[PDB]
Amino acid sequence: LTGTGVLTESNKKFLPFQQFGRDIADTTDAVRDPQTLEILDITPCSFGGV
Amino acid sequence: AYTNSFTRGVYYPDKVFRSSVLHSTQDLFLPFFSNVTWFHNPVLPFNDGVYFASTEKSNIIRGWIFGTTLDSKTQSLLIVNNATNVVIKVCEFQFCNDPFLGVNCTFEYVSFKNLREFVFKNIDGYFKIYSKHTPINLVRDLPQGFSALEPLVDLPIGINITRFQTLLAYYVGYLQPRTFLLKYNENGTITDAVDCALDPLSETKCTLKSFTVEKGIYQTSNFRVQPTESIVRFPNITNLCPFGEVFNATRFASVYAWNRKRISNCVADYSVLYNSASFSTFKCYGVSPTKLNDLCFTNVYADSFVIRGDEVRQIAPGQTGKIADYNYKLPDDFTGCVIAWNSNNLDSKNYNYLYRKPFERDISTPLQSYGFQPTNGVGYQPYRVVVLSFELLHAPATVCGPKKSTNLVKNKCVNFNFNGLTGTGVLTESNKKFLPFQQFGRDIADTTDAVRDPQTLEILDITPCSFGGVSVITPGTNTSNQVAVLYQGVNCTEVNVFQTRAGCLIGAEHVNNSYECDIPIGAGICASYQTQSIIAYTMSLGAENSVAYSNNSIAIPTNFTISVTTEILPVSMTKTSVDCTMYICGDSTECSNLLLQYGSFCTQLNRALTGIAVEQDKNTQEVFAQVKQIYKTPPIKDFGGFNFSQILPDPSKSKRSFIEDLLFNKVTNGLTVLPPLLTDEMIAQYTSALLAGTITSGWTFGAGAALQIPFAMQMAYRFNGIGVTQNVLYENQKLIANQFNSAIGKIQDSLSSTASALGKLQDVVNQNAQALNTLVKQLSSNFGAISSVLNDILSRLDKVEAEVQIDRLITGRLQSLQTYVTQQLIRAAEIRASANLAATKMSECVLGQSKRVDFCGKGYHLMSFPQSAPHGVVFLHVTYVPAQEKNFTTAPAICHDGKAHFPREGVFVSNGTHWFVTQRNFYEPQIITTDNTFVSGNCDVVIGIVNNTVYDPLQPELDS
Amino acid sequence: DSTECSNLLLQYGSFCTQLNRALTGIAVEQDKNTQEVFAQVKQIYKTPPIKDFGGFNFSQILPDPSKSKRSFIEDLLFNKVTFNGLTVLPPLLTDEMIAQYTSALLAGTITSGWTFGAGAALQIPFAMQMAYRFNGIGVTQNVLYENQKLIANQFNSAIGKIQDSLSSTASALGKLQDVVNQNAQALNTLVKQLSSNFGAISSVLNDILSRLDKVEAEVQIDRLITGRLQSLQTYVTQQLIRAAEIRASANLAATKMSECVLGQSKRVD
Ligand SMILES: *[C@@H]1O[C@H](CO)[C@@H](O[C@@H]2O[C@H](CO)[C@@H](O)[C@H](O)[C@H]2NC(C)=O)[C@H](O)[C@H]1NC(C)=O
Ligand SMILES: *[C@@H]1O[C@H](CO)[C@@H](O[C@@H]2O[C@H](CO)[C@@H](O)[C@H](O)[C@H]2NC(C)=O)[C@H](O)[C@H]1NC(C)=O
Ligand SMILES: *[C@@H]1O[C@H](CO)[C@@H](O[C@@H]2O[C@H](CO)[C@@H](O)[C@H](O)[C@H]2NC(C)=O)[C@H](O)[C@H]1NC(C)=O
Ligand SMILES: *[C@@H]1O[C@H](CO)[C@@H](O[C@@H]2O[C@H](CO)[C@@H](O)[C@H](O)[C@H]2NC(C)=O)[C@H](O)[C@H]1NC(C)=O
Ligand SMILES: *[C@@H]1O[C@H](CO)[C@@H](O[C@@H]2O[C@H](CO)[C@@H](O)[C@H](O)[C@H]2NC(C)=O)[C@H](O)[C@H]1NC(C)=O
Ligand SMILES: *[C@@H]1O[C@H](CO)[C@@H](O[C@@H]2O[C@H](CO)[C@@H](O)[C@H](O)[C@H]2NC(C)=O)[C@H](O)[C@H]1NC(C)=O
Ligand SMILES: *[C@@H]1O[C@H](CO)[C@@H](O)[C@H](O)[C@H]1NC(C)=O
Ligand SMILES: *[C@@H]1O[C@H](CO)[C@@H](O)[C@H](O)[C@H]1NC(C)=O
Ligand SMILES: *[C@@H]1O[C@H](CO)[C@@H](O)[C@H](O)[C@H]1NC(C)=O
Ligand SMILES: *[C@@H]1O[C@H](CO)[C@@H](O)[C@H](O)[C@H]1NC(C)=O
Ligand SMILES: *[C@@H]1O[C@H](CO)[C@@H](O)[C@H](O)[C@H]1NC(C)=O
Ligand SMILES: *[C@@H]1O[C@H](CO)[C@@H](O)[C@H](O)[C@H]1NC(C)=O
Ligand SMILES: *[C@@H]1O[C@H](CO)[C@@H](O)[C@H](O)[C@H]1NC(C)=O
Ligand SMILES: *[C@@H]1O[C@H](CO)[C@@H](O)[C@H](O)[C@H]1NC(C)=O
Ligand SMILES: *[C@@H]1O[C@H](CO)[C@@H](O)[C@H](O)[C@H]1NC(C)=O
Ligand SMILES: *[C@@H]1O[C@H](CO)[C@@H](O)[C@H](O)[C@H]1NC(C)=O
Ligand SMILES: *[C@@H]1O[C@H](CO)[C@@H](O)[C@H](O)[C@H]1NC(C)=O
Ligand SMILES: *[C@@H]1O[C@H](CO)[C@@H](O)[C@H](O)[C@H]1NC(C)=O
Repeated sequence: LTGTGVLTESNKKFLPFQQFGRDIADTTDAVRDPQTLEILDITPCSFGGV
Repeated sequence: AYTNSFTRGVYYPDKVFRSSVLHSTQDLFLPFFSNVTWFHNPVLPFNDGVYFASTEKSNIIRGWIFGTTLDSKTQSLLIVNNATNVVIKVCEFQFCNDPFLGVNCTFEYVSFKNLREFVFKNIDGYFKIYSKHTPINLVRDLPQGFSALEPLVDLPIGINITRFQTLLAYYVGYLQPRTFLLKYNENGTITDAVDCALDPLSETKCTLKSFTVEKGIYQTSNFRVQPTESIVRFPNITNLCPFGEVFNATRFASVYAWNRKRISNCVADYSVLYNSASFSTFKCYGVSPTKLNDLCFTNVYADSFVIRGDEVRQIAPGQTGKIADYNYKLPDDFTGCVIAWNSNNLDSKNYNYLYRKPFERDISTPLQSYGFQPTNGVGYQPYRVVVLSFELLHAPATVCGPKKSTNLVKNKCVNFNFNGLTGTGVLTESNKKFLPFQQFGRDIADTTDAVRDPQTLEILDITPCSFGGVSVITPGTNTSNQVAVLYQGVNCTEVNVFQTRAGCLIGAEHVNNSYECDIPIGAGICASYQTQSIIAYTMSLGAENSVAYSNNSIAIPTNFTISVTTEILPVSMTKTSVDCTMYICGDSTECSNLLLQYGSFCTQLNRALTGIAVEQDKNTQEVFAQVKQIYKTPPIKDFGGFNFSQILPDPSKSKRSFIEDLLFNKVTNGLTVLPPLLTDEMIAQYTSALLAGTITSGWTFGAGAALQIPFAMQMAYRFNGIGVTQNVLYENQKLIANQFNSAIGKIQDSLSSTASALGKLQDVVNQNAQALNTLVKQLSSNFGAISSVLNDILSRLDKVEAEVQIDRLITGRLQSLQTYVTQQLIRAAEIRASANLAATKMSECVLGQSKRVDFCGKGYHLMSFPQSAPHGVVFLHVTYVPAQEKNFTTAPAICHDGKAHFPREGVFVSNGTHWFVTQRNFYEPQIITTDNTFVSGNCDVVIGIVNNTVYDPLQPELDS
Repeated sequence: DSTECSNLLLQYGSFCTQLNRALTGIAVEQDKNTQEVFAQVKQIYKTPPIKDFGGFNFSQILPDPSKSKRSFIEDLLFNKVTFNGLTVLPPLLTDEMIAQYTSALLAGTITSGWTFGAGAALQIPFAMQMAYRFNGIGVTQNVLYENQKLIANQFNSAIGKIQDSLSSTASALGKLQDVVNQNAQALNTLVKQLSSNFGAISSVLNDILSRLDKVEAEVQIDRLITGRLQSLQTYVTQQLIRAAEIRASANLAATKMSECVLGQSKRVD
């Protein structure tokens, strides 16, 4: 799973087989690190009109 | 024996956490309420995958052997479990169907009180196990309770499965490819499920993607009568065509004088041609060669000649060269196959094959010829050629593929093939005057719409197999799980049961009572859930009422309710803009450059959506900013009893009022929301400014600056503005305050009780969220591309093919983004009409009092108080409604000295013994006087005039 | 519904679902338009047995019990106004129930003044009601009653001229036959676009599937799906913008039914 974002360590309890989580519609909102099994909330990298 | 699954055997489809939100999925699942087979071991089929369960207490069942063969003949899987450990094998087993228990190579792997439950499948070569444990207290049935099964095996073993056997009472059922809905809870566990394909209720739950579905009608899917049988029809000719001559002729033509043979009146098995190794090429140009045998041809022509290998490639549409310029040429939208083979042994020796419009031929001349020795090189060699040019089905059929033919069974829905015209439909006799040369006829759609039968030569009409939507009637999951289906338009003969003019209604019960509508069905039919069952009936258009009319009968209202008829208007969308290139391309380079080929679309989309974004600030400002100052409230609240304390700002609150806060509570990437120019805090100051003005100063702050006036003196304007003369406020002042204050109470309760009160805004927030979700979900749509993940094109294809696939995905996303912006624009017209309507209500109905009947809420209108709400506004329209009345006797005028008096305002009425003038909208009976009335003319021209006496207010001053 | 095509239409994502939903939205918007226009009445006010409305003869515009039970002028109107995957879904308020609902609106507008917009329907004799109309144009109601029999003959004569105008001239129903023709043109265009090649080898999908293997037919069918889908989006977008003219007309009609029917309006012209 790939993208660009701001990673924050996060309080969400994924189940022992869940690798990922998703928002209201498809967006991969969080992930488990496949080294130390903590959960990281993936915030979008900031963007906006100049 | 057989037993009930209830809902058992659901499993986690994806390794995806979701927090308390509902996923719609499609997989091999055990269907709901399916008949589970019970067992007390035998070999069994595996079917489309398995659900299994063992009730347990003494550890008797130890796993399975699966396979195509379920033992070591071929594709087979020993799969053993012993508590925390599992063992798997594939190379040929030493034991038979099981080992004993306590009382050329490739692969292997290693890893009542209770119920142990399992699901087994292979997808994409990955064999799966999903599994569960639970406590229980019963052996003889499966539990009526829900718990999903969790993955423990996921191995790309590639072995297919069609059989299995148990190792060791126990239960089995077979999975079906089905859509399901899943209730992932706040912790990402599946806590409930729906098999969408169980029943009309479950089709409704999946339509809404929701475990609860409201009372209503839902278009769950479409129904079509399936084909009962296949009808195949061809002219009954047993003759076999001379391809065995044509492809074997002694000499083929020299191409300048190319041969043409008409082929006719036969069967022709083109698979004999296609399956033959005799042909070096067999290219086809309006047909694929497998399909030739399924068709019948109006004419066939073998054009034929011999040509050199360097020129065989000229024999195609669009070509040019020494053959294709003049010797022999094809129409560029030709239909047929071109068949050729190297023919050194069938043309070399030699030089006789001479050479020089579409299918033109000429022989006038010093013309050239090919030299063909047996020593010629591969491109230099002779090749024999046939062009099978095919005529088309717009004419009598003549040469057919080698198919069966059938009886001509009418009035059934059938698949039909006539002469190679395939289709599905209901065939019938017809009255149609076909001319002796016509084979078949067409709709305005160009689709066939009558056929001559090729065996009897009779004329058949062809009609579509009966079809319509599958609207579902659910009472609300709250009140019932009993559900009924309208099959739209279709007659019930093709499908308790009932027939509507809107189609066939199933599971509902017909009723003769004229009840009101509750769920609408169609063609005047509605349903309700009643003592229980789903009844369906011809709706009453509300109750019936013979109005007590006469030439002299009038119902003056003796009393009113003041009321707070809430009216709710969207006033913006949710202000959006899109970075066109982050949406279309994720800022990825190749796509960002391909979008430049399209030019101004990104810009006119940004310009459209900037138009939208400014229009939303402009709506919000043209609605709320209708006053040039924040007017602010007094510290005192001496409003003559009228208790705004829930609609004015709470100074301890953002500084919303309480009812604004109830409203704000009950309502609930490349894309960005852009914040409104007025923040929710500014909006609340502005709705407070409007409201504080509307309280302290009334309409006047629309015109000048706010002119203050006491609130009990403002209502005494609004009462005159409905022709209710203003003492009818004061002589009821505290009772009106109590009705208003109580009604404001009922508004808090009404809004607290149901989201159906907050309908339009909660709908618009859902339309915006739905449109933005659709636009987001569309990033995952393929549009015919190899992937919807753009990087998985760019990381995988050669750059020419990548640009082809990405140009398709861009064309898709761009058409989808244009569709979205067009949706946003059309919706922005809907919302802008609402915003100008809101601005007009705020101009006329807040900053004034609209005389537009039923424009403000639903009564005679006094005033309204705006309240902010997300992306919208709420008007608390304080509409006066008359609500008690009496029968009285009336006349249009009253005589006195033969002069007719008429009422200045109000109407004449009597209780039966005394005559009065009364204001139009409240029973204030007044003694009739010159002050209430005006003279005109004489009585005689007026129908329904009455005699009376009229009081002259001077008479006491004459008497004194 | 050919499986060799529908698997390819599912690759075009939420287009097909949102078009079904957009047209379902339009269809529910029509029943909504029809209730928001006509269903401004909560009880069927039923016409009285005797019809002595001062002289204003409504027998042309009230239902005829011998007949669907439409009025005479509705039968003039119903005379003068005139399957390949398409459908029409019936109006929930049928052309019959609409004849009752318009008979209620009209029976209220006759028997009960403007009151039935606000309160219950409070009866008021139709002669009495016209004073509550003449005052709404700043004409004193003596100018009604001292002309009562004349205004009856004028209204009855104008109803005469309406039956004559409508019976003579089909283009009196210009907008309705224009909207029916617009939908019919849109549908027949949408249907002719089923036949348009779009650069595929055929006008008819079943011919393509009779003729081609499902590795080549893919390309032809993709062109035909793309063209048909573009024509269906073009159709639905025209139908949505047309539905915006219809819905502006429906809210305008609902407003005229609120103010011109259930009331009066001082909005000049
Ligand atoms: C039909 O007539 C045209 C001339 O009107 C023929 O065209 C000539 O073909 C010879 C072939 O050797 C060429 O050398 C000439 O240069 C052509 N002339 C022109 C003006 O193009 C044509 O070949 C004839 N049709 C067929 C089928 O042979
Ligand atoms: C008009 O209707 C209101 C109720 O809507 C009447 O108010 C009630 O008056 C009686 C005493 O006469 C009280 O017992 C009730 O509690 C009152 N109800 C409320 C909500 O205050 C009112 O009296 C009626 N007015 C006339 C003149 O009949
Ligand atoms: C105006 O209405 C509010 C409630 O909407 C009244 O608030 C009540 O005030 C008394 C005295 O402080 C308390 O005993 C109640 O518990 C309050 N009720 C609520 C729901 O907060 C307020 O008193 C009213 N004032 C006037 C002048 O009518
Ligand atoms: C019609 O209204 C009038 C006024 O309210 C009533 O007339 C009065 O009736 C009382 C007896 O109930 C007499 O003492 C008064 O002298 C009457 N007033 C006048 C001015 O004569 C009349 O009773 C009412 N009739 C009905 C049927 O309600
Ligand atoms: C109103 O009262 C007058 C009398 O005050 C009635 O006039 C009589 O009408 C009849 C029939 O037209 C004549 O025969 C009499 O000669 C008239 N009398 C007078 C003195 O003119 C009149 O009919 C009454 N109208 C109503 C509607 O009650
Ligand atoms: C009200 O209008 C109706 C027509 O809608 C009139 O009925 C006609 O009456 C004439 C005689 O006056 C008959 O010859 C016709 O056959 C009737 N036409 C129909 C369609 O029934 C009716 O007479 C009028 N009544 C009044 C009081 O004006
Ligand atoms: C199969 O299930 C249906 C209910 O869905 C039931 O009526 C039927 O009797 C069952 N058959 C067996 C063999 O259990
Ligand atoms: C399960 O059985 C295997 C041999 O089949 C053995 O190696 C393993 O230790 C056993 N584990 C348990 C938990 O019994
Ligand atoms: C293994 O396969 C070869 C052919 O690949 C065959 O000659 C041999 O007999 C086979 N032996 C066994 C034990 O399968
Ligand atoms: C599984 O089935 C396919 C045909 O659908 C076949 O080609 C394949 O060989 C089978 N798998 C094994 C392990 O033989
Ligand atoms: C989620 O699980 C924790 C224990 O791991 C539990 O305390 C909590 O109540 C659960 N969440 C919900 C919404 O009940
Ligand atoms: C074809 O059908 C006709 C009757 O329609 C029959 O006379 C003829 O013998 C049939 N053909 C053959 C080969 O029998
Ligand atoms: C050509 O003739 C041979 C027998 O000499 C025959 O087998 C073959 O099928 C013929 N060609 C065709 C197209 O039938
Ligand atoms: C929904 O449930 C509530 C109780 O939780 C009940 O009061 C309400 O009447 C139900 N809804 C309907 C439409 O009956
Ligand atoms: C329904 O179909 C039958 C023929 O199968 C026909 O007799 C009947 O008239 C039809 N009814 C309606 C309402 O179309
Ligand atoms: C409805 O009423 C008709 C007579 O008007 C009667 O024939 C029919 O049986 C009734 N049906 C029901 C379900 O009551
Ligand atoms: C009015 O009075 C009549 C009898 O004169 C009665 O039939 C009718 O129902 C009454 N209507 C109302 C609104 O009370
Ligand atoms: C009112 O109606 C009655 C009964 O129909 C009738 O006798 C009377 O003449 C009518 N009066 C007026 C003024 O229309």
